[PDB]
Amino acid sequence: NQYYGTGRRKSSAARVFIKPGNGKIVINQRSLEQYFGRETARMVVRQPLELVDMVEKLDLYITVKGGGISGQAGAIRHGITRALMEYDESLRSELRKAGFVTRDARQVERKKVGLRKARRRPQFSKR
Amino acid sequence: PRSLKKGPFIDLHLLKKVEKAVESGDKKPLRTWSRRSTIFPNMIGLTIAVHNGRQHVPVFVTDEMVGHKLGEFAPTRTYRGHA
Amino acid sequence: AKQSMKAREVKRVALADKYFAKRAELKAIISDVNASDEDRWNAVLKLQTLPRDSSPSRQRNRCRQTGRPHGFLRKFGLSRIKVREAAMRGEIPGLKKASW
Amino acid sequence: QRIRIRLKAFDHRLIDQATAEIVETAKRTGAQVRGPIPLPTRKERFTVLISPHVNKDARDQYEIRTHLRLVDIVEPTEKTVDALMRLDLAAGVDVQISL
Amino acid sequence: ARIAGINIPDHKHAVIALTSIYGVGKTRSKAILAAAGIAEDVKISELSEGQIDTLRDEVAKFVVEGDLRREISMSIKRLMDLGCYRGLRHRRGLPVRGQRTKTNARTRKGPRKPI
Amino acid sequence: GQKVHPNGIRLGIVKPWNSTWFANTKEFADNLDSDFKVRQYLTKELAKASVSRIVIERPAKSIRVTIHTARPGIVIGKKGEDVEKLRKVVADIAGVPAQINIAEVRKPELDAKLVADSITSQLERRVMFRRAMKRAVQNAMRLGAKGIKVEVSGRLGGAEIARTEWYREGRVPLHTLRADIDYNTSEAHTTYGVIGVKVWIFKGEILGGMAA
Amino acid sequence: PRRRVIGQRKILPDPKFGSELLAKFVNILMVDGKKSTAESIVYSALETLAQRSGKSELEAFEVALENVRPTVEVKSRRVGGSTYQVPVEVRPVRRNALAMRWIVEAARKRGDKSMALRLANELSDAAENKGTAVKKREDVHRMAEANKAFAHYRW
RNA sequence: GGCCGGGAACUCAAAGGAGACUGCCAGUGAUAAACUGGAGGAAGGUGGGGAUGACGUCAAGUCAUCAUGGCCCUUACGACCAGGGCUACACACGUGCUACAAUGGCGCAUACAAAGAGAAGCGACCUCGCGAGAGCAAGCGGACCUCAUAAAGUGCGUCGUAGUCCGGAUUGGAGUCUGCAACUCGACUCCAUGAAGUCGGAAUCGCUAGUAAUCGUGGAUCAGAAUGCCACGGUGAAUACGU
RNA sequence: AGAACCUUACCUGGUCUUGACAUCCACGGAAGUUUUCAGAGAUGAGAAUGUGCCUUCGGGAACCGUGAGACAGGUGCUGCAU
Ligand SMILES: [K+]
Ligand SMILES: [Mg+2]
Ligand SMILES: [Mg+2]
Ligand SMILES: [Mg+2]
Ligand SMILES: [Mg+2]
Ligand SMILES: [Mg+2]
Ligand SMILES: [Mg+2]
Ligand SMILES: [Mg+2]
Ligand SMILES: [Mg+2]
Ligand SMILES: [Mg+2]
Ligand SMILES: [Mg+2]
Ligand SMILES: [Mg+2]
Ligand SMILES: [Mg+2]
Repeated sequence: NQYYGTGRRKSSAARVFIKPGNGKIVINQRSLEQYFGRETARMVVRQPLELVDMVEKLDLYITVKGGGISGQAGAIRHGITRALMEYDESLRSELRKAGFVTRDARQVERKKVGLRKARRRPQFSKR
Repeated sequence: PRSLKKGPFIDLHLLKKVEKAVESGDKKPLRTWSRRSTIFPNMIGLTIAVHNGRQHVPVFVTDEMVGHKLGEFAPTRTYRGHA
Repeated sequence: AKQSMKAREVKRVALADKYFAKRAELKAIISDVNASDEDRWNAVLKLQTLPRDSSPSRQRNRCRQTGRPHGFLRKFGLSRIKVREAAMRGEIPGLKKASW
Repeated sequence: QRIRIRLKAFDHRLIDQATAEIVETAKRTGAQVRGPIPLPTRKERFTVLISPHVNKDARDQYEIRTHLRLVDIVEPTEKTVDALMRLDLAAGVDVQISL
Repeated sequence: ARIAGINIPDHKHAVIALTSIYGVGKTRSKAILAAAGIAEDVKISELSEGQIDTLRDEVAKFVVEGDLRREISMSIKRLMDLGCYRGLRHRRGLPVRGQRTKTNARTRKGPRKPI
Repeated sequence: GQKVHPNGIRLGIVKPWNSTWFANTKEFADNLDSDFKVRQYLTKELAKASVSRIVIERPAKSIRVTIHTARPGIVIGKKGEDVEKLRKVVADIAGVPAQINIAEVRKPELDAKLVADSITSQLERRVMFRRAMKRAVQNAMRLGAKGIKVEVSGRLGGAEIARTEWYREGRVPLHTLRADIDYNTSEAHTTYGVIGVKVWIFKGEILGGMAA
Repeated sequence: PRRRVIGQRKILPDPKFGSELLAKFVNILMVDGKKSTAESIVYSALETLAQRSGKSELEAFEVALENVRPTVEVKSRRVGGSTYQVPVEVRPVRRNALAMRWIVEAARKRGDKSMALRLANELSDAAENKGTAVKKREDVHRMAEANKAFAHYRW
């Protein structure tokens, strides 16, 4: 059946459905090369299907929302990793040693009082 | 500048006082505080003593001032160099 | 602020509420593109003769406890100092110190 | 036709009390409801200078959280509507009924 | 090429080549090229003398170069001779359109004059 | 340095609000001005009646004012003839039907508004400030308070240089947000100027949160 | 710094060659967070370099890195009323870092048309053992071989 | 066209819980506290960030938020009005913004946000205007409608190292909007103008990771008037041997 | 957390003196509305219109104006009295 994963990265959420199939990848009613023009974003999408050596063995149906290009691609990678763990569950050790089971908890630090940015203090003059 | 769909602006007290002046041939200066009023072609030939903050500067109206406010010819700030 | 300044703000609010409707229709027939030019012109003259303090643009939002013309908030009707004081005393419902 | 009740409050606990009270009322009387949907709460933030003079980097950050809960009644019988606007809800709760 | 009274740079594309006229910028040049029916990417050196002639002929309805310098001088001279606020700012070399002179009036006032 | 207000930092944790109505943006400033007006009137009217907190609720086309006081007998009056006239003046000041409920505090030496008000009235009646602060502190520690701090500031005893003096017994854990610290303040208007009184009373930590 | 020890941040190998070395070189060349345009600059420069050199991209980039990589740098130390430049052997990760920053700074100081052409010329000159980055290595090694006595004593 | 019947799985929303405690394991230690490493786990040792500021110091700031002792004025130091000033300008400094360009300028096409606001308000769609904007007017007190097709990016083309197709100051003319009123002294638009500037002396500032750098977006104040402030996402580094 | 007027505390000039903002006393008018002239406006002189609510049959409440003095007012000074 359809093995499901949720991935999240920054502001992006990715719903990933895994079906044993030919090797198709569809993200938001578009292919991987149509949706992600960034070749490093395509690389991190194909990253969990490289150590498992199942690049052309599953059909990937992905709906993603929020965030930008690399955030969406990282959320898609986390969703592929989760759904692969739902589908097999022995890939847990290899995906953990690669570091894809971990949700990257790095969010945008808030803009604070008295700083121009999250940490950027304005220019200081003793006199 | 003010929109053309709303016309030009002139203060009534001045408009009525310059209609009276151009009707009676008044040659005394038109004393006013209304620096925001646009010069119309019926002030031509009259002198208008427009306020600037502390005295009324008299400006004689020529053909070239039509479409300008009264306050452009009364300088408010006094400056005579620094050193 | 001064009692004279609070009285000025009250008188401007009262004059705006008194002359709100006729200035609105005066501005409507000034900005109407189908109106005649003499009508628009006489309406400009009538807007001029209408009192200046009756114009809603002349109101300065003051704190309703002190009269402060700076640091206003429209939600609480108060200056920032009285907003902080009433927020700490808990007289403003739902307002607490935020962190995220 | 259907009864739409929107519930607004500053605190979530008494708005849960009010929404549980009206769904019990409409489940006690002859009607059925469509569970209370928790709709996104509005966090209106304020930043206020805390010094009476100068000190611009000294500020308090305030927030009002306006919780909203929506409850549906798909079949308004002749007594549940009268019980709805006869029911007494909490003091800091706004209840809007649309027909 | 010699359009109006000055020399147009031959090595550049028509649009920019035409912007080299006092009175013609980018959109006025575009309008000139679009009314002449010549691409803006073609170099002026790679187009015929009839195209040069009609480029001259429809540059000629835009008051430009020395006539525009005469009109601009006449407007500024009318302000200065009239003696309004804009006239006194033009006479004293100060900013005319309400900018600050406590700092940063350097374009109108020239380089810095130490006391 | 400067300390945060211990009631405002605990609002929504262990301390409830003094105003519990809902309004939109359209009615918020009007409701806050009405609440300020009725609280100012009730404070000026019952300055001699030992009022600690005036809680205002505004339900649908009504206002309910709960007066937590230490002397509800003189607050209510003879056959409630006074609280009826209070309800009348509160109604024609808020501009809406009013109901006034009277809550009685049982320990007036454990509520920080009444303690600071008693210290202020003693300072206007020219008792020694050390004696007033030590009495208030000893009354609270004897009647149960898990702690009290009393701070009194500004021209103490008519001195030309203002001082801040404070006494504290027991725990006053001001950084513990779950700690039920009741804090209030008063101002004595003496002939040498204003003397500010701050009172913190710790009544034990609250486990459970706002539901308790 | 003083107390804490820094864990190493994982960088992703580049998508064309799988090289963390070229990933660092992109990031070193990156500006204002534009890694795409940075990757396009290194990819076009590596393509023209590889066409020009003959061997592969990672072999020619590695032989350029072996020609700017320093082995000894001079640290500044104040001894009394004078300064000693004291020679110190450097770690391999700093060798790579210093080499890639000197390549990026030399190709930024060059005067070709595009950054990819500047970088390709700098990598070709580095493979041919000349240019600004190799001269910076020779100046650093000249200062170290001049002041080797100070390091001698320091040990 | 989630467009429709539908479904409650998913995203998400907002309530309640669970989870992280040096809890387990192995070394070091003084049979201790604790340290280091490992497993498991989404997160590991304070997981990240905020709120939270001890006794006191500087007779620090505020009598112009407010309150207040004292002093001073009371046909004036109080009050009202019109106009002006707070916007001046030989100069000096602080804090920003935009640049000096090719990691870019421009033109066409196209992808991906997060937070927020709205009734004397946000104002679609259609028509007109080169544009600012105008007319008609739907929806929305809002997970609905509107503000509001995000930009950097990507793809194609062009410019070819020049004070330039860089830059956008200044100025002339023509306008739009708001407001009684845009001269002093508003913002914006169009057309023309096209200033300095080619990376900055001594010196000096910020920042250890989703940070710096940059790229847009929203809010308060507000009739109008942000390069300021407050907040929000997108891309996203380098470096820390060491005291 | 936003000076074109307003804000505004400053200047010039024109104006008011129990006062712009209150409470208290006495007298007279319900308030409110429309409109003319002069003045830069403040303001002053008018014209026309309206006479409402509750008692009680004597007057009240709201509001306006006049007159007197208790005062009102002060973003005036001292943050080194607070
Ligand atoms: K103080
Ligand atoms: Mg950011
Ligand atoms: Mg204003
Ligand atoms: Mg571990
Ligand atoms: Mg703590
Ligand atoms: Mg001092
Ligand atoms: Mg004035
Ligand atoms: Mg290009
Ligand atoms: Mg340009
Ligand atoms: Mg909303
Ligand atoms: Mg130059
Ligand atoms: Mg002013
Ligand atoms: Mg002090």
